[PDB]
Amino acid sequence: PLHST
Amino acid sequence: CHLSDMLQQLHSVNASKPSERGLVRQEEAEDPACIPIFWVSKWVDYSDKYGLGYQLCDNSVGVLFNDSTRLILYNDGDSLQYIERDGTESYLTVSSHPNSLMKKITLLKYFRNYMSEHLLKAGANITARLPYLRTWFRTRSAIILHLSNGSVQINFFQDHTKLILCPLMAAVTYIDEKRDFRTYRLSLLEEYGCCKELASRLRYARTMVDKLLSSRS
Repeated sequence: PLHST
Repeated sequence: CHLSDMLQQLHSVNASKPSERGLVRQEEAEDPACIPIFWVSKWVDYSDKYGLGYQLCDNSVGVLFNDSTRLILYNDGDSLQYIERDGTESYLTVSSHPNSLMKKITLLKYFRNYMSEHLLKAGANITARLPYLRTWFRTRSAIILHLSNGSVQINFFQDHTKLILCPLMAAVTYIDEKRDFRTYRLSLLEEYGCCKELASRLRYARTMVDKLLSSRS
């Protein structure tokens, strides 16, 4: 992924 | 720096084979006095163009730009620290900054707006100068974040589990799949053992710390 949850 | 200490601490727990020696008493390794002060609560990888934006658990934000400089915005929403590649620090505010920092401040504001409006705060339930992100990298399975206070955080992508390693406390916080947050003294994991899941993640952590040590500057 390119950012967190 | 203290990465060498972290590596030694991890060597010692891993060598103790904590999940392979009979009765595991993992809960007795928990040490609330070792709860970390800071960790990364959110992150945005825009490193193909700009850098890595992140939020710390105190709702401050920062960016590690691709030129290896950092901008930190304190949780007061105005106070700024700029850190050059060499670690030289200067102070300013969003309200009053040199025009040379215009572009970087704009980028920080976009990252900040995004992480205020979106995403879950890691460690949300949990309540010493502000650290900055010294370096980071990603593998296929995790993101590795090294803070200027010596902490190393590893977030695993597939199962959302996380480690926050502090070499000063010689401690690890494990955030599990249900978002339970438990802080362990590493030497007590030697003493009492742990589940194979945590053990495997600590072996991975050792490899990541070796990678940090082998890629300094």
